Amino acid sequence: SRYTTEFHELEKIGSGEFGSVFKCVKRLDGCIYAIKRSKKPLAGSVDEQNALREVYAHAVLGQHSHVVRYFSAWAEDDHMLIQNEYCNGGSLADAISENYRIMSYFKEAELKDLLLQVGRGLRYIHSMSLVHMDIKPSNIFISRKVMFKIGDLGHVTRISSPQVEEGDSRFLANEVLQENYTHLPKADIFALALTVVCAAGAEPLPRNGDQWHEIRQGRLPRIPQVLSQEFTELLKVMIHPDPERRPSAMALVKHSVL
Ligand SMILES: CC(=O)NCC(=O)N1[C@@H]2CC[C@H]1c1ccc(Nc3ncc(C(F)(F)F)c(NC4CCC4)n3)cc12
Ligand SMILES: [Cl-]
Ligand SMILES: [Cl-]
Repeated sequence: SRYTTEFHELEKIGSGEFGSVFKCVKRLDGCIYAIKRSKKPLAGSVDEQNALREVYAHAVLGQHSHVVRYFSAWAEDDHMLIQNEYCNGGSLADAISENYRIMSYFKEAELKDLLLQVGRGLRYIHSMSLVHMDIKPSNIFISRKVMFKIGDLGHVTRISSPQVEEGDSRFLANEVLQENYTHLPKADIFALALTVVCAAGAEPLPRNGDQWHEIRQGRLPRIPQVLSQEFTELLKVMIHPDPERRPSAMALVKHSVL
């Protein structure tokens, strides 16, 4: 087994529909990697395209400081193993859930830092003619003196001739749900705004119903802590019902707020 031959397993760090992920030491270099163990996707299936989407994306992108690195992938028995960069801070979803536990929270200054860092990852992805299409806190990772990294590229597709697999409906822009795949970079912007809203302590986001449509009409979820009215205004226009009104990642990362 390549897995046990060249890695030593330290700790299971996650499980779910995605399979399970283990923190491991690679014996040769002594470095830490997050290895994902999934059922071998059925050939010709959705899961296979997800996995080849992920391969293509990292091959296009290569290494970037705000993207979780992708090292190798192989099969053993009826499972697929993926070797990724290990981010010692977990996902933003873990950090949020931790904030509820200890009654802490991300201040405006930290929320701005989160927006800028992920914005730069998006800036790079979009500059390479790709879109991520599943931005959300559980796909943002933390290396700790803090680096935010975009992970799980299974939904990445090309701006020209896209193959869209819709992301989590809680973070999905209305126009994508309407099968309008013509301004997809602004779908990432929309989902990043709501990702930051979650980080700010907002209540869990709706999957459907009155509240869902109210957000897609441009109404920002209520945030308990106090933010400058202009930072609030920035998040608002990132969820503007008109995608062309939302700032591009390029515009977002050259935006004035530091
Ligand atoms: C004793 C100990 O070390 N515990 C720490 C722990 O359990 N962790 C730390 C902090 C919360 C949780 C946790 C989850 C994930 C990571 N890191 C990580 N890095 C890369 C990936 C990557 F696979 F995307 F690359 C990844 N995937 C998550 C696991 C569920 C999906 N997680 C780190 C941690
Ligand atoms: Cl098996
Ligand atoms: Cl098994």
